[PDB]
Parts: sequence; C-alpha cells; structure tokens
Amino acid sequence: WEEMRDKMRKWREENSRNSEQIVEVGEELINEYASKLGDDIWIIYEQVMIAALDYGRDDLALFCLQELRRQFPGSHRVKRLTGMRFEAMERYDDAIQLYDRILQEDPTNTAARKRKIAIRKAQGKNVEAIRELNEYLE
Amino acid sequence: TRVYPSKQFDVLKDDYDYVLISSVLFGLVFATMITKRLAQVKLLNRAWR
Amino acid sequence: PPFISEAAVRGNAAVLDYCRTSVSALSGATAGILGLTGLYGFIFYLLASVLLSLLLILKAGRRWNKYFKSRRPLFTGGLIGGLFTYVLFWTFLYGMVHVY
Amino acid sequence: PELLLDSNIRLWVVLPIVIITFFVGMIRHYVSILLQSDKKLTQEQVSDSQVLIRSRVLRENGKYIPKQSFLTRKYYFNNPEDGFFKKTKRNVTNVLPMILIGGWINMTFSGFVTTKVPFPLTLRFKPMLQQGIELLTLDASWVSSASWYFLNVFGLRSIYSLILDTNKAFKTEWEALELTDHQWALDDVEEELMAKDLHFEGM
Amino acid sequence: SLWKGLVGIGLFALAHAAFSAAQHRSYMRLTEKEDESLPIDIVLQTLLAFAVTCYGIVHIAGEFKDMDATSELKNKTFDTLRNHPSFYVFNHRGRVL
Repeated sequence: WEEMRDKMRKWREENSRNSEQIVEVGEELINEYASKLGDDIWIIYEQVMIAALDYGRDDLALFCLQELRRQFPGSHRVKRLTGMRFEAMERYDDAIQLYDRILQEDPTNTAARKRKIAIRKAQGKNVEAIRELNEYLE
Repeated sequence: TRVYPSKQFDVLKDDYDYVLISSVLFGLVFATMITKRLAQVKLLNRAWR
Repeated sequence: PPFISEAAVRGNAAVLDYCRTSVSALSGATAGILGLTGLYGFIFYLLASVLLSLLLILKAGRRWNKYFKSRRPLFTGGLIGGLFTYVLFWTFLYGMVHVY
Repeated sequence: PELLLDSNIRLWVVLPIVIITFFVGMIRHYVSILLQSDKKLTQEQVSDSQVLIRSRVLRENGKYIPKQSFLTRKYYFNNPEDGFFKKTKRNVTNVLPMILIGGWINMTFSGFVTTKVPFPLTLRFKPMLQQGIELLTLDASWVSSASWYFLNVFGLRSIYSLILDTNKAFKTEWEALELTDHQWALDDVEEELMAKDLHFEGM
Repeated sequence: SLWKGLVGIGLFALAHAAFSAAQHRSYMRLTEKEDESLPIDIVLQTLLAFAVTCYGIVHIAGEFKDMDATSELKNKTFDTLRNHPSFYVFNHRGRVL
C-alpha cells in the first residue's frame, strides 16, 4: 500500500508535472495516514499545493499553506508559496513587495529572484526577463 | 576464621554502590532519546528556514 | 568506463563494509566460544576473511567489471578495522564462557 | 583459565562498561550535530568560488565542445586586463571525554580483577593494566577494568557506521589555464559508431 | 524476507552452543579433570551457524550497482528535463477548469 508514497516521491524527484494524479493521491494521503507517516508530510504539502494551483482548485491551497504556517512560523519557503498564491490570483506588486522583503532580510536567497522573473515573464515581457536572468547569472 | 593474604582480589568490593550505577544508565538512555529527538528537529528546521 | 557515477561507488563500498565489520565480530565471538588462544585465533581471522572474499565474488557474478574496476577491494577491503572488533568479540566470549 | 571469579563481577562491572562507552559514542555524534554552525559570509566570495569552479571544469572537460568556443572563453579569462583574473583585485574533543572517564573508572573500580585476554602479553606492561593489585606474580593477561574500557572504545569505532588568498587563487587559476590544449577529441565517433552494428534489444 | 529468519536462526543456534559450552566447562572445573577437549557436536553446531549466518548476511547486506552513469539515463525523456520547477507560471489553460 505504501507504494503511493514512493510514487509521490518519484514524481518529486524526476519532475513530472501533470497535476491530475498528484492532487488525487495527495488528498488521499493527506488524511489520517499523516500521523502514521511521521515528520514527512510537509514535503507532501509543498508538492500538493503547487499541483493544486495547476488544477485550478485553490481550495486545498490554503489548508496546506496554513498547516505549513502553523508548523514553520518564521519560514521563508512558505512565504514563497504565498507569493505563488498571490501571482496566481494576479496580485503582482504585492508579490514583488513580498519577494523584495525576504530578499531584503536575506540577500543570498535565490527563489525570490526566480519568482520575480516568472512574474515578469507572465506579464508577457521577455526582453527584460532575459537581462534580469543574466544579471542573476552574473 | 578466614584469611586474605592479598586483599580478596576476586570479590567485587564488599562496598559496592548498586544504586549509582542504576541511576546512571537511565540518565544516559534518556539523554540519548533526548538528543535524538532534539537534532532531527533542529536539522529539519534548518531545511524549512 | 569513461563516465562514472561516483555515487554507486560509495554505495558499493558501504555494502562491503557492512559485511566486513560484521563478519569480523562474528568470527571473534565464534573463537571465544570454542576457546582457542594466541596464534590460532589470528589464523581464523585470515581464514574467515578469505572465505568472505570468495562469497563476494560469487555474489558479483562473472567478476563483472561494471561494479568494480579491480577486485583488490574484495581481498584487502577494510581489514584493519576488522581486527580490533575480532579481538573484542574473542575476548568478550572467552571472558564470558570459560572464565565464568 | 585457572581462576574462579564472582559472577556478580560479570553482572555489575563488565556490562556497564560495554554499554556506557557505546551510548557515549552515540551522544558524541548527536551533540556534534547540534553544535556545528554555518556562516552567511558574503555574495562576493560565493560568486568567486562558483566562477573558479567553472574554470576548474573548463580546464578539466572543456574538450567536448567546438574549439573556437573553448578559445573564446579562455580569452575572456586570460586576455590581458580583460581576463577575470586580471581585473578583480582584493582530536581534542574526541580524545578528552574518553581520557577523563578512564580515570573516574580506575578510581571507582580499582581493587579487583576483571577478565582475561587469550593472547600472551609482555610483562613490562603489567603495572598499568591492573593498577590496584599487589600480587606482582600474575601473568598480565588478567587485567583491570580500564583496559576493558579502552579495548571497547577502539573496538566500537567501526560499528557505529553500520548503524548510522583570493587574488593569488585567481592568478594561480590563470597560470594553470594558460598552458592548456583543447584536444577536441570527438573526431572518429562516426566510424566507431557505424563499425559493428546498432545495439538495442529492450523494446 | 526469509534470509532474515535464516540469520536469526544462526544466531539462536550459536547462543545455544555458547550455553552448552559454558556448562560443560563448569563440569570440567568441577570434576578437576582439565585434560579433555570439547565434544564434536558443539563444534559442528557453532561452525554451521557461522557459515549459514555469513551466507545470509551477504544477501541481506544490500545490492551492488553499476558505475556507468548512462545506465540510469536509458529511460528518460525531455518531459522530465524541461520542467524547471523554479520557473513555473500558471496563467494557462488549466485555470479555466
């Protein structure tokens, strides 16, 4: 039965975004088996949230995010997940303030830049994204 | 009577404190459980900083 | 071969050490059981170590060079770290069976 | 094996010290985990290291790509005053809690004998393996506890595994990269490939 | 996972041998013979326990692996390689559903 766990791990390892099976198996394994699993569920939440964003639901997002919040209060990764939530519902400047903040309190943090760029690209603009990405690669 | 030319080298000490030694092993076992569950957590938290 | 993973390497080394540092202790306990002293004990270690190598060769069918480039680690392996452990189990069982 | 010893010795002085040392060798690992720190030093140094590693791999396996490209980057790195290396200018813990405990023991479990080692030892080493005894007649195989402790220490090392400057560096890279051959090394793969056959039998 | 049981059987038998030999030793020191060797049976028992245990521990010790990288690339395609998870964007068809 534990095969479900290993399949989720597989899809985590070799990035295989399809976000149809993932959400199913997640919501199955997000249940009581959680307490059985033991200190490993958190990754499964970080993985189900994104696939859910991909499926359109947005209802499971806040449940997973608030579990993450309550466990890891002063995190940075969950902040990135809130930025993701924002930019899916098209709050861009809010997300930019967020990412610039958690870069402002941690300059040597990459994910914020790599989400600023995803935002810049989702607007439609490319030519400035490229030079931003090169200034990063610099 | 009995005599002991060389101080009874093969009997334990006739003075042994059996309570200290049973108050030590449990100290270590609980310290070990402690510092097992207390490093897993700090490390996990290092991950999700 | 030209291109090496360098992770499977350490895995193989580990699954060697996990056999070796166990069998060492085991032979030590065996010797302490059928009590034999001085020289002969050391001989047993060598003999056991040799037998161990052979089994590995029989588990790595056909010498296959895709796992290892050279069979030296199977014979030499980790052989000093096996010694102290053999000594200890020898001593433990001797002091636990024949003296007491 | 000529003596007869109290079994209470086995019970209450032998197993305690094949246990204590094991749990202390575990605790040492866990506490070392809890101790180590980690700096956030600087963006500058991390970037510099990254580029130095790019240089390393260039010198190592920069022979699977077009020659002109290798030479182009080599020029971007070596070219006088444009080259990147020509513009930028700037035990005890182990041993001691093991040696402090032997002392405690030999102060505590002193006035008696513990066990026998089945290989004959040398005689001069007697006065420090027994340390309580006033026989000066025994063979030295009959030891005190401290020796058992140290033996355990050395014997359980291998059984935890089973259960668990800037500018000068830049210039040295530059100097070691000046002397370098492209050696494209791909110039017969075609024939070699179409030499025996194509190999695939897993469909 | 029968090899685990095999190893546990080897261990149990070996311990039985050790117990038998300790009590035999006591017999010896009690009858003050101190001349004779051990009975064969104990010896055979312990030796077979040793051999069997090694043959089982070799199996349960783990499994070897190739040291040629491309072995694990035989089964792989662009779809895995291309995703780049740290550059995701969701303004696409799926948001319809």
